[PDB]
Amino acid sequence: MKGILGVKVGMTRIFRDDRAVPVTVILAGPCPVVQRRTPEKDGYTAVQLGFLPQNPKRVNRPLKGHFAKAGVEPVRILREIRDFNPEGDTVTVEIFKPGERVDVTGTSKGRGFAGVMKRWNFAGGPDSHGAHKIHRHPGSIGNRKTPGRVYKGKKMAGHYGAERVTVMNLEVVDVIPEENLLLVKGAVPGPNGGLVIVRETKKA
Amino acid sequence: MRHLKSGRKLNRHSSHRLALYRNQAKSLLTHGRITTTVPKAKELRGFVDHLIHLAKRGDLHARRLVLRDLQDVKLVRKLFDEIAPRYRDRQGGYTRVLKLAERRRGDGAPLALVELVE
Amino acid sequence: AKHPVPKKKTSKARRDARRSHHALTPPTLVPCPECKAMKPPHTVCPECGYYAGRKVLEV
Amino acid sequence: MIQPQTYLEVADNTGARKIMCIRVLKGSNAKYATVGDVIVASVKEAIPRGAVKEGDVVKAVVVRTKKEIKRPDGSAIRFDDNAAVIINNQLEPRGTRVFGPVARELREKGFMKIVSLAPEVL
Amino acid sequence: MNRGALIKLVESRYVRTDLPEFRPGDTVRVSYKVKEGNRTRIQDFEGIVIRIRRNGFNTTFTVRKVSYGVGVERIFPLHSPLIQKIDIVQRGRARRAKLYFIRNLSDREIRRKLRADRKRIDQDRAAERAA
Amino acid sequence: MTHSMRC
RNA sequence: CGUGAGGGAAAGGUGAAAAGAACCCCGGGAGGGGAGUGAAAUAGAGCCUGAAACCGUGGGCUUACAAGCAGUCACGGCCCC
RNA sequence: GAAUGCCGGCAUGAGUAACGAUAAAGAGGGUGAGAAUCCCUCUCGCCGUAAGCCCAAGGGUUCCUACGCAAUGGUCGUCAG
RNA sequence: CGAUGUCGGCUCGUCGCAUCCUGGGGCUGAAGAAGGUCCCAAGGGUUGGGCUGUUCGCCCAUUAAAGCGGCACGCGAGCUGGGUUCAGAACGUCGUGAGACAGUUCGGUCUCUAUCCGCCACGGGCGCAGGAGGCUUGAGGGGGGCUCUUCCUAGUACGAGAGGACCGGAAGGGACGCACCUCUGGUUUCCCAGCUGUCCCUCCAGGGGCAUAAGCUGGGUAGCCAUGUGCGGAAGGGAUAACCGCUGAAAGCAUCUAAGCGGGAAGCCCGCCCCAAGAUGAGGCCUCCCACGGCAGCCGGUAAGGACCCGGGAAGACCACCCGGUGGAUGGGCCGGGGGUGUAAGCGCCGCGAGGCGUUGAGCCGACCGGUCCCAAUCGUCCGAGGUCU
Ligand SMILES: [Mg+2]
Ligand SMILES: [Mg+2]
Ligand SMILES: [Mg+2]
Ligand SMILES: [Mg+2]
Ligand SMILES: [Mg+2]
Ligand SMILES: [Mg+2]
Ligand SMILES: [Mg+2]
Ligand SMILES: [Mg+2]
Ligand SMILES: [Mg+2]
Ligand SMILES: [Mg+2]
Ligand SMILES: [Mg+2]
Ligand SMILES: [Mg+2]
Ligand SMILES: [Mg+2]
Ligand SMILES: [Mg+2]
Ligand SMILES: [Mg+2]
Ligand SMILES: [Mg+2]
Ligand SMILES: [Mg+2]
Ligand SMILES: [Mg+2]
Ligand SMILES: [Mg+2]
Ligand SMILES: [Mg+2]
Ligand SMILES: [Mg+2]
Ligand SMILES: [Mg+2]
Ligand SMILES: [Mg+2]
Ligand SMILES: [Mg+2]
Ligand SMILES: [Mg+2]
Ligand SMILES: [Mg+2]
Ligand SMILES: [Mg+2]
Ligand SMILES: [Mg+2]
Ligand SMILES: [Mg+2]
Ligand SMILES: [Mg+2]
Ligand SMILES: [Mg+2]
Ligand SMILES: [Mg+2]
Ligand SMILES: [Mg+2]
Ligand SMILES: [Mg+2]
Ligand SMILES: [Mg+2]
Ligand SMILES: [Mg+2]
Ligand SMILES: [Mg+2]
Ligand SMILES: [Mg+2]
Ligand SMILES: [Mg+2]
Ligand SMILES: [Mg+2]
Ligand SMILES: [Mg+2]
Ligand SMILES: [Mg+2]
Ligand SMILES: [Mg+2]
Ligand SMILES: [Mg+2]
Ligand SMILES: [Mg+2]
Ligand SMILES: [Mg+2]
Ligand SMILES: [Mg+2]
Ligand SMILES: [Mg+2]
Ligand SMILES: [Mg+2]
Ligand SMILES: [Mg+2]
Ligand SMILES: [Mg+2]
Ligand SMILES: [Mg+2]
Ligand SMILES: [Mg+2]
Ligand SMILES: [Mg+2]
Ligand SMILES: [Mg+2]
Ligand SMILES: [Mg+2]
Ligand SMILES: [Mg+2]
Ligand SMILES: [Mg+2]
Ligand SMILES: [Mg+2]
Ligand SMILES: [Mg+2]
Ligand SMILES: [Mg+2]
Ligand SMILES: [Mg+2]
Ligand SMILES: [Mg+2]
Ligand SMILES: [Mg+2]
Ligand SMILES: [Mg+2]
Ligand SMILES: [Mg+2]
Ligand SMILES: [Mg+2]
Ligand SMILES: [Mg+2]
Ligand SMILES: [Mg+2]
Ligand SMILES: [Mg+2]
Ligand SMILES: [Mg+2]
Ligand SMILES: [Mg+2]
Ligand SMILES: [Mg+2]
Ligand SMILES: [Mg+2]
Ligand SMILES: [Mg+2]
Ligand SMILES: [Mg+2]
Ligand SMILES: [Mg+2]
Ligand SMILES: [Mg+2]
Ligand SMILES: [Mg+2]
Ligand SMILES: [Mg+2]
Ligand SMILES: [Mg+2]
Ligand SMILES: [Mg+2]
Ligand SMILES: [Mg+2]
Ligand SMILES: [Mg+2]
Ligand SMILES: [Mg+2]
Ligand SMILES: [Mg+2]
Ligand SMILES: [Mg+2]
Ligand SMILES: [Mg+2]
Ligand SMILES: [Mg+2]
Ligand SMILES: [Mg+2]
Ligand SMILES: [Mg+2]
Ligand SMILES: [Mg+2]
Ligand SMILES: [Mg+2]
Ligand SMILES: [Mg+2]
Ligand SMILES: [Mg+2]
Ligand SMILES: [Mg+2]
Ligand SMILES: [Mg+2]
Ligand SMILES: [Mg+2]
Ligand SMILES: [Mg+2]
Ligand SMILES: [Mg+2]
Ligand SMILES: [Mg+2]
Ligand SMILES: [Mg+2]
Ligand SMILES: [Mg+2]
Ligand SMILES: [Mg+2]
Ligand SMILES: [Mg+2]
Ligand SMILES: [Mg+2]
Ligand SMILES: [Mg+2]
Ligand SMILES: [Mg+2]
Ligand SMILES: [Mg+2]
Ligand SMILES: [Mg+2]
Ligand SMILES: [Mg+2]
Ligand SMILES: [Mg+2]
Ligand SMILES: [Mg+2]
Ligand SMILES: [Mg+2]
Ligand SMILES: [Mg+2]
Ligand SMILES: [Mg+2]
Ligand SMILES: [Mg+2]
Ligand SMILES: [Mg+2]
Ligand SMILES: [Mg+2]
Ligand SMILES: [Mg+2]
Ligand SMILES: [Mg+2]
Ligand SMILES: [Mg+2]
Ligand SMILES: [Mg+2]
Ligand SMILES: [Mg+2]
Ligand SMILES: [Mg+2]
Ligand SMILES: [Mg+2]
Ligand SMILES: [Mg+2]
Ligand SMILES: [Mg+2]
Ligand SMILES: [Mg+2]
Ligand SMILES: [Mg+2]
Ligand SMILES: [Mg+2]
Ligand SMILES: [Mg+2]
Ligand SMILES: [Mg+2]
Ligand SMILES: [Mg+2]
Ligand SMILES: [Mg+2]
Ligand SMILES: [Mg+2]
Ligand SMILES: [Mg+2]
Ligand SMILES: [Mg+2]
Ligand SMILES: [Mg+2]
Ligand SMILES: [Mg+2]
Ligand SMILES: [Mg+2]
Ligand SMILES: [Mg+2]
Ligand SMILES: [Mg+2]
Ligand SMILES: [Mg+2]
Ligand SMILES: [Mg+2]
Ligand SMILES: [Mg+2]
Ligand SMILES: [Mg+2]
Ligand SMILES: [Mg+2]
Ligand SMILES: [Mg+2]
Ligand SMILES: [Mg+2]
Ligand SMILES: [Mg+2]
Ligand SMILES: [Mg+2]
Ligand SMILES: [Mg+2]
Ligand SMILES: [Mg+2]
Ligand SMILES: [Mg+2]
Ligand SMILES: [Mg+2]
Ligand SMILES: [Mg+2]
Ligand SMILES: [Mg+2]
Ligand SMILES: [Mg+2]
Ligand SMILES: [Mg+2]
Ligand SMILES: [Mg+2]
Ligand SMILES: [Mg+2]
Ligand SMILES: [Mg+2]
Ligand SMILES: [Mg+2]
Ligand SMILES: [Mg+2]
Ligand SMILES: [Mg+2]
Ligand SMILES: [Mg+2]
Ligand SMILES: [Mg+2]
Ligand SMILES: [Mg+2]
Ligand SMILES: [Mg+2]
Ligand SMILES: [Mg+2]
Ligand SMILES: [Mg+2]
Ligand SMILES: [Mg+2]
Ligand SMILES: [Mg+2]
Ligand SMILES: [Mg+2]
Ligand SMILES: [Mg+2]
Ligand SMILES: [Mg+2]
Ligand SMILES: [Mg+2]
Ligand SMILES: [Mg+2]
Ligand SMILES: [Mg+2]
Ligand SMILES: [Mg+2]
Ligand SMILES: [Mg+2]
Ligand SMILES: [Mg+2]
Ligand SMILES: [Mg+2]
Ligand SMILES: [Mg+2]
Ligand SMILES: [Mg+2]
Ligand SMILES: [Mg+2]
Ligand SMILES: [Mg+2]
Ligand SMILES: [Mg+2]
Ligand SMILES: [Mg+2]
Ligand SMILES: [Mg+2]
Ligand SMILES: [Mg+2]
Ligand SMILES: [Mg+2]
Ligand SMILES: [Mg+2]
Ligand SMILES: [Mg+2]
Ligand SMILES: [Mg+2]
Ligand SMILES: [Mg+2]
Ligand SMILES: [Mg+2]
Ligand SMILES: [Mg+2]
Ligand SMILES: [Mg+2]
Ligand SMILES: [Mg+2]
Ligand SMILES: [Mg+2]
Ligand SMILES: [Mg+2]
Ligand SMILES: [Mg+2]
Ligand SMILES: [Mg+2]
Ligand SMILES: [Mg+2]
Ligand SMILES: [Mg+2]
Ligand SMILES: [Mg+2]
Ligand SMILES: [Mg+2]
Ligand SMILES: [Mg+2]
Ligand SMILES: [Mg+2]
Ligand SMILES: [Mg+2]
Ligand SMILES: [Mg+2]
Ligand SMILES: [Mg+2]
Ligand SMILES: [Mg+2]
Ligand SMILES: [Mg+2]
Ligand SMILES: [Mg+2]
Ligand SMILES: [Mg+2]
Ligand SMILES: [Mg+2]
Ligand SMILES: [Mg+2]
Ligand SMILES: [Mg+2]
Ligand SMILES: [Mg+2]
Ligand SMILES: [Mg+2]
Ligand SMILES: [Mg+2]
Ligand SMILES: [Mg+2]
Ligand SMILES: [Mg+2]
Ligand SMILES: [Mg+2]
Ligand SMILES: [Mg+2]
Ligand SMILES: [Mg+2]
Ligand SMILES: [Mg+2]
Ligand SMILES: [Mg+2]
Ligand SMILES: [Mg+2]
Ligand SMILES: [Mg+2]
Ligand SMILES: [Mg+2]
Ligand SMILES: [Mg+2]
Ligand SMILES: [Mg+2]
Ligand SMILES: [Mg+2]
Ligand SMILES: [Mg+2]
Ligand SMILES: [Mg+2]
Ligand SMILES: [Mg+2]
Ligand SMILES: [Mg+2]
Ligand SMILES: [Mg+2]
Ligand SMILES: [Mg+2]
Ligand SMILES: [Mg+2]
Ligand SMILES: [Mg+2]
Ligand SMILES: [Mg+2]
Ligand SMILES: [Mg+2]
Ligand SMILES: [Mg+2]
Ligand SMILES: [Mg+2]
Ligand SMILES: [Mg+2]
Ligand SMILES: [Mg+2]
Ligand SMILES: [Mg+2]
Ligand SMILES: [Mg+2]
Ligand SMILES: [Mg+2]
Ligand SMILES: [Mg+2]
Ligand SMILES: [Mg+2]
Ligand SMILES: [Mg+2]
Ligand SMILES: [Mg+2]
Ligand SMILES: [Mg+2]
Ligand SMILES: [Mg+2]
Ligand SMILES: [Mg+2]
Ligand SMILES: [Mg+2]
Ligand SMILES: [Mg+2]
Ligand SMILES: [Mg+2]
Ligand SMILES: [Mg+2]
Ligand SMILES: [Mg+2]
Ligand SMILES: [Mg+2]
Ligand SMILES: [Mg+2]
Ligand SMILES: [Mg+2]
Ligand SMILES: [Mg+2]
Ligand SMILES: [Mg+2]
Ligand SMILES: [Mg+2]
Ligand SMILES: [Mg+2]
Ligand SMILES: [Mg+2]
Ligand SMILES: [Mg+2]
Ligand SMILES: [Mg+2]
Ligand SMILES: [Mg+2]
Ligand SMILES: [Mg+2]
Ligand SMILES: [Mg+2]
Ligand SMILES: [Mg+2]
Ligand SMILES: [Mg+2]
Ligand SMILES: [Zn+2]
Repeated sequence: MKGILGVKVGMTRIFRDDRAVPVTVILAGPCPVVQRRTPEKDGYTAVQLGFLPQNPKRVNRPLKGHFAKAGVEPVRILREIRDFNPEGDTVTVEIFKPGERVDVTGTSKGRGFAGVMKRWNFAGGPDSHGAHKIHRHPGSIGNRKTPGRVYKGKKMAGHYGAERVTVMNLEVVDVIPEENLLLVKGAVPGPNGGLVIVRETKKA
Repeated sequence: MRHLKSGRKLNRHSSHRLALYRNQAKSLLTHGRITTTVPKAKELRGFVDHLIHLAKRGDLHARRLVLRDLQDVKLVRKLFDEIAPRYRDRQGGYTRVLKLAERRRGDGAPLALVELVE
Repeated sequence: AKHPVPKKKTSKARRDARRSHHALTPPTLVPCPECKAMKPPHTVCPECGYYAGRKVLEV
Repeated sequence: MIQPQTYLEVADNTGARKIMCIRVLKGSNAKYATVGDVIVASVKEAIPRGAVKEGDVVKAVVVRTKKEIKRPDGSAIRFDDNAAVIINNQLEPRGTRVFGPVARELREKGFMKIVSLAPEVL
Repeated sequence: MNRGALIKLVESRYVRTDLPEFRPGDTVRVSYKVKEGNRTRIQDFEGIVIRIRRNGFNTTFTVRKVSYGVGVERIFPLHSPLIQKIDIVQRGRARRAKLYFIRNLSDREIRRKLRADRKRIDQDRAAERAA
Repeated sequence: MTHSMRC
């Protein structure tokens, strides 16, 4: 169980065996090891990784001390990969080989306050035939006096996206260690520039 | 959503917003400094900077392009003869926007000055 | 629609509970380094017309 | 992208010239047929004394579509019409000629006889 | 980081420079590698370029021809490795970048609208005169 | 209008 | 109010006496603070008395794990006499 | 203490809906205690078988000028029917 | 009855199981395949049309299947209004008549503002014994849960033949779900061009307004998108249901049971994805500040830190969140590139002229990828611990 912190660059397609393969390009490494959660100290196993250097004259004293105890320069981000104990002190793209399958976690693009048709694929109303100001409305939200209420988890309008999403079992199309590049076939959550996490797959 | 869209709307339709920019342009280039609302000011910088830059180039094409917006030959001649030579060695930033301390009384509007630079 | 309407008059307690979020915040003000007057930051001093060390505006 | 109500030209010499899809024969509830899919259709226009007449409920296989179809090599192909060839329950064409080009996808779907009778496979 | 460069750096392994320049309105032959049953052959497709949509490595172009009574539009990736070669058959001169309107023209209506581009014909005849 | 015609 | 026939309101009280507040102050004014009058000025003209709903300011006790026709019975804590 | 009672006063809903044609505004100067809203200038937009002009009904000083801004004006007001 | 709106549809679900399909079984007048019947099973699924206001039903074409019922015949402060259910009119019929008919026919006003509960989202407050900045554990919730076809096994087992498997293996679909924009396909209110009428600048040339809130037309980046792309349902472990056992008395035999032990479902628990310590039972780890000054308290100055303000943001209704604030590339400008448009103006030449040709893939040029301190994030202000009791 291995992971790395990353950055979604953008999409393209490459050509492999006379097939066009859409890819998302991710800048993964290098991720220095900042803290090691152990069963003795913390109750579980995990590495705290770091990612992207930060202006040392921009990192407050509580974080300065934390980096110091590891002997690492200030990084912009800390994230834990759970159940990962890499041998070295720096995780790079070369933990992945082409052909391996990975799960990728990013923050979806935010639709803001979203209607029931965009958020939940509701059917809306008719656009003619007498329909009266309900073309995008959800219709009924319940029954009558029994139960006289609205279910919890009811699908309604509200904020949509800008949430944690994991897409699973993406094929690794290439590793370019000279540039810390990881090509993964298909779509990855979030905008270009967004932070993402690449873990070995959990599908068998 | 508005993801990566450039340009304020200023609650004007397409032709009203262009004329607003053109009129502000004429006024600023006429007096060298104007007061508007902060949002209008900030939008004015780009519009006027582009006309000043074309006036730095100073060819007939530039003059005719600027006239599409400014319309007033006397004012363009001023822009080409008096305004633009001030900026021959300045690479952008031909205008500055400074925010004013006090809001308009009738609608609380925050005001700013927009001026051509030295 | 069928003209929704308040079922009960709001109590003095509930009306004022609703207004627990209405207090004004005081203006953010800083001393002007030229004339020492209190003015909003990042605005031209309305008292001596200075900003960024130099005089910009007649006051 | 053929569905019920879609009209299709008939790219064969069965006698039918226009047919109207009434079913996409691809599972319980497929929305659309593309090239290589079989539909059920009624014959809306025939020429006199051909094999099939107006009013017949026939099977056909879509051979051309106006919606472009995408291919693994990253390319696509689009035709000016929607056209099908009428078959029996053995994928075999009920006429003896195929008119106009047909998509190469038919070969992979086992409509070989149609591929050979076609004047061009694109 | 420069995200644009990193993508261009990914695509660089697949960018082609062997193919000739052409424009909408040019009549072009795309010798294209095709698979069929067991063997893979070369199938020429020749027609009018009606569209070039540009996105660097991701640019594609659309070629239109009439085959046995039916119009056929074929979209190609300009940097595909299945394109063996592209031969300019004829230079035509369009007044616009997208030629969708020729879908609605008779054959002589098209010949009148995309007249031969004598200027670029001469540019092509002048070139090839190498030694 | 008037009333719902419960007739 | 109604074309019209016709319908048809609300609205009383400074003080014994105007002695109805010169003049100064803040304010464009309104209004107020002083001065002055008066036995009395929360009798100052928006004037006798000035209830209640209703609104506000200050203080005592109390309240952010809690289930309520809002009280009552009991005990404890704090504040006051 | 109740009569969907009567007259009046004051609450709630609520700082909520709305502020009355989507023809449209911008800036400079002036006046003033105060100016998006008044005056002047330039730019812009709208009507133009009218959103221009002249009669008749009806209305009855709304006209012109000076001085005003408590209220009236759906905001403001130095402007105004 | 000082009103509990009444059919059907649409939308949106949710539940029961007497189960339509999918999974597991027993019996069979079960050879195989296919069925019949009963048992277990509600996880998921349960199509598109023709007719009728219809519910229902019949029909068409499919399907694994086209289930049955409850939720005020679920859902009109969510929509419809065909029907029914006022006032008009007419037919049949009844009545001398006025009129009458769950008989028919054509028509016929369905009310901007949500106070409380509930629901979807998002904050503010205080709390979690010192106060902070980070990183987390996961109690407990939620999402998901479908299925078909072909091929191999094997034309084998079975069967006179027709036909045709179990088990095990492989490939490819349909619908659904989540995310995404490289491709395909949309949009792209001013990014480019072309065009008419009119008025104007400045006469020509060149332009500007208006013709919509783009005058019209041909195109169109980024973004947002599906028709496009990737990925998901699992696998696996555990405990079971019906059912099938092993061993085994009571009852010398027998018995799945009384002691004990196996096997066994798309279902149950865990596993996957998401939320989550207001989990007041307020958890854990890493780091930072620290015993300041005056009568569990007290009020002042600080600390680590935080907020205010400002430049912004694929974050966003406000709020929040995230990035930056001159030791700076945050926005604006400028420059380079991408991209769109498709060869500007001016001049030169050809034509009588409309035009044409050349300069020239020119000119213009939103958002995209970068660079550059030219312009603006100046200057600062305010909160903020001294840690209760055995
Ligand atoms: Mg490869
Ligand atoms: Mg952070
Ligand atoms: Mg993240
Ligand atoms: Mg996001
Ligand atoms: Mg998206
Ligand atoms: Mg909606
Ligand atoms: Mg959606
Ligand atoms: Mg949708
Ligand atoms: Mg959605
Ligand atoms: Mg719909
Ligand atoms: Mg629908
Ligand atoms: Mg719709
Ligand atoms: Mg509509
Ligand atoms: Mg209606
Ligand atoms: Mg209506
Ligand atoms: Mg409505
Ligand atoms: Mg409508
Ligand atoms: Mg609704
Ligand atoms: Mg009800
Ligand atoms: Mg109801
Ligand atoms: Mg209930
Ligand atoms: Mg959010
Ligand atoms: Mg797979
Ligand atoms: Mg790199
Ligand atoms: Mg992301
Ligand atoms: Mg939206
Ligand atoms: Mg958004
Ligand atoms: Mg929008
Ligand atoms: Mg931007
Ligand atoms: Mg614009
Ligand atoms: Mg608006
Ligand atoms: Mg508006
Ligand atoms: Mg407006
Ligand atoms: Mg507004
Ligand atoms: Mg217009
Ligand atoms: Mg101004
Ligand atoms: Mg303004
Ligand atoms: Mg010149
Ligand atoms: Mg321009
Ligand atoms: Mg400022
Ligand atoms: Mg301000
Ligand atoms: Mg004012
Ligand atoms: Mg006002
Ligand atoms: Mg209603
Ligand atoms: Mg309604
Ligand atoms: Mg309505
Ligand atoms: Mg209402
Ligand atoms: Mg009530
Ligand atoms: Mg109320
Ligand atoms: Mg009350
Ligand atoms: Mg009270
Ligand atoms: Mg109160
Ligand atoms: Mg309240
Ligand atoms: Mg409020
Ligand atoms: Mg306050
Ligand atoms: Mg044909
Ligand atoms: Mg034919
Ligand atoms: Mg016939
Ligand atoms: Mg017929
Ligand atoms: Mg046939
Ligand atoms: Mg052939
Ligand atoms: Mg890119
Ligand atoms: Mg042709
Ligand atoms: Mg021509
Ligand atoms: Mg030429
Ligand atoms: Mg009257
Ligand atoms: Mg009357
Ligand atoms: Mg009268
Ligand atoms: Mg009367
Ligand atoms: Mg009276
Ligand atoms: Mg009195
Ligand atoms: Mg008296
Ligand atoms: Mg007396
Ligand atoms: Mg005096
Ligand atoms: Mg005085
Ligand atoms: Mg004074
Ligand atoms: Mg004074
Ligand atoms: Mg005055
Ligand atoms: Mg006074
Ligand atoms: Mg006073
Ligand atoms: Mg006084
Ligand atoms: Mg006295
Ligand atoms: Mg007094
Ligand atoms: Mg008294
Ligand atoms: Mg008294
Ligand atoms: Mg008395
Ligand atoms: Mg009194
Ligand atoms: Mg009183
Ligand atoms: Mg009193
Ligand atoms: Mg009182
Ligand atoms: Mg008070
Ligand atoms: Mg109080
Ligand atoms: Mg108090
Ligand atoms: Mg509790
Ligand atoms: Mg408590
Ligand atoms: Mg309680
Ligand atoms: Mg309590
Ligand atoms: Mg009581
Ligand atoms: Mg009690
Ligand atoms: Mg007791
Ligand atoms: Mg009584
Ligand atoms: Mg009443
Ligand atoms: Mg009464
Ligand atoms: Mg009463
Ligand atoms: Mg009354
Ligand atoms: Mg009354
Ligand atoms: Mg009274
Ligand atoms: Mg009253
Ligand atoms: Mg009353
Ligand atoms: Mg009142
Ligand atoms: Mg009250
Ligand atoms: Mg009130
Ligand atoms: Mg109120
Ligand atoms: Mg408000
Ligand atoms: Mg409200
Ligand atoms: Mg509101
Ligand atoms: Mg209202
Ligand atoms: Mg109104
Ligand atoms: Mg409003
Ligand atoms: Mg209008
Ligand atoms: Mg208006
Ligand atoms: Mg309109
Ligand atoms: Mg008009
Ligand atoms: Mg202006
Ligand atoms: Mg203005
Ligand atoms: Mg003005
Ligand atoms: Mg001046
Ligand atoms: Mg004003
Ligand atoms: Mg004023
Ligand atoms: Mg002004
Ligand atoms: Mg106005
Ligand atoms: Mg004026
Ligand atoms: Mg001007
Ligand atoms: Mg005229
Ligand atoms: Mg009058
Ligand atoms: Mg008068
Ligand atoms: Mg007034
Ligand atoms: Mg006034
Ligand atoms: Mg006033
Ligand atoms: Mg007065
Ligand atoms: Mg008024
Ligand atoms: Mg007023
Ligand atoms: Mg009014
Ligand atoms: Mg005045
Ligand atoms: Mg007048
Ligand atoms: Mg009733
Ligand atoms: Mg009532
Ligand atoms: Mg009632
Ligand atoms: Mg009622
Ligand atoms: Mg009611
Ligand atoms: Mg519908
Ligand atoms: Mg149901
Ligand atoms: Mg059962
Ligand atoms: Mg079954
Ligand atoms: Mg079964
Ligand atoms: Mg059975
Ligand atoms: Mg048998
Ligand atoms: Mg069998
Ligand atoms: Mg049974
Ligand atoms: Mg089930
Ligand atoms: Mg079911
Ligand atoms: Mg029909
Ligand atoms: Mg129907
Ligand atoms: Mg029916
Ligand atoms: Mg029926
Ligand atoms: Mg069946
Ligand atoms: Mg079956
Ligand atoms: Mg059906
Ligand atoms: Mg039912
Ligand atoms: Mg049902
Ligand atoms: Mg019931
Ligand atoms: Mg019933
Ligand atoms: Mg019914
Ligand atoms: Mg019934
Ligand atoms: Mg119902
Ligand atoms: Mg209902
Ligand atoms: Mg209704
Ligand atoms: Mg209904
Ligand atoms: Mg209801
Ligand atoms: Mg209701
Ligand atoms: Mg209701
Ligand atoms: Mg009706
Ligand atoms: Mg009927
Ligand atoms: Mg009636
Ligand atoms: Mg009769
Ligand atoms: Mg009789
Ligand atoms: Mg009779
Ligand atoms: Mg009747
Ligand atoms: Mg009836
Ligand atoms: Mg009846
Ligand atoms: Mg009957
Ligand atoms: Mg009827
Ligand atoms: Mg009838
Ligand atoms: Mg009817
Ligand atoms: Mg009608
Ligand atoms: Mg009707
Ligand atoms: Mg309404
Ligand atoms: Mg509410
Ligand atoms: Mg509503
Ligand atoms: Mg309630
Ligand atoms: Mg409520
Ligand atoms: Mg609530
Ligand atoms: Mg909170
Ligand atoms: Mg703590
Ligand atoms: Mg923290
Ligand atoms: Mg966790
Ligand atoms: Mg859990
Ligand atoms: Mg809980
Ligand atoms: Mg669960
Ligand atoms: Mg399942
Ligand atoms: Mg075999
Ligand atoms: Mg065998
Ligand atoms: Mg056989
Ligand atoms: Mg199998
Ligand atoms: Mg589902
Ligand atoms: Mg998701
Ligand atoms: Mg989705
Ligand atoms: Mg996307
Ligand atoms: Mg793109
Ligand atoms: Mg696209
Ligand atoms: Mg496209
Ligand atoms: Mg433009
Ligand atoms: Mg024109
Ligand atoms: Mg002139
Ligand atoms: Mg001209
Ligand atoms: Mg020209
Ligand atoms: Mg005009
Ligand atoms: Mg006009
Ligand atoms: Mg139109
Ligand atoms: Mg207009
Ligand atoms: Mg235009
Ligand atoms: Mg367009
Ligand atoms: Mg387009
Ligand atoms: Mg685009
Ligand atoms: Mg694009
Ligand atoms: Mg795009
Ligand atoms: Mg999108
Ligand atoms: Mg799709
Ligand atoms: Mg799938
Ligand atoms: Mg035994
Ligand atoms: Mg025994
Ligand atoms: Mg036992
Ligand atoms: Mg067992
Ligand atoms: Mg087991
Ligand atoms: Mg499964
Ligand atoms: Mg979490
Ligand atoms: Mg906590
Ligand atoms: Mg946590
Ligand atoms: Mg506790
Ligand atoms: Mg507690
Ligand atoms: Mg508990
Ligand atoms: Mg505790
Ligand atoms: Mg904690
Ligand atoms: Mg722990
Ligand atoms: Mg915000
Ligand atoms: Mg913002
Ligand atoms: Mg905001
Ligand atoms: Mg704020
Ligand atoms: Mg924070
Ligand atoms: Mg970040
Ligand atoms: Mg910051
Ligand atoms: Mg900073
Ligand atoms: Mg600073
Ligand atoms: Mg920058
Ligand atoms: Mg940077
Ligand atoms: Mg920049
Ligand atoms: Mg900006
Ligand atoms: Mg370029
Ligand atoms: Mg280009
Ligand atoms: Mg040219
Ligand atoms: Mg030229
Ligand atoms: Mg020319
Ligand atoms: Mg000549
Ligand atoms: Mg030409
Ligand atoms: Mg270019
Ligand atoms: Mg430019
Ligand atoms: Mg630009
Ligand atoms: Mg460029
Ligand atoms: Mg992109
Ligand atoms: Mg530098
Ligand atoms: Mg300062
Ligand atoms: Zn100052």
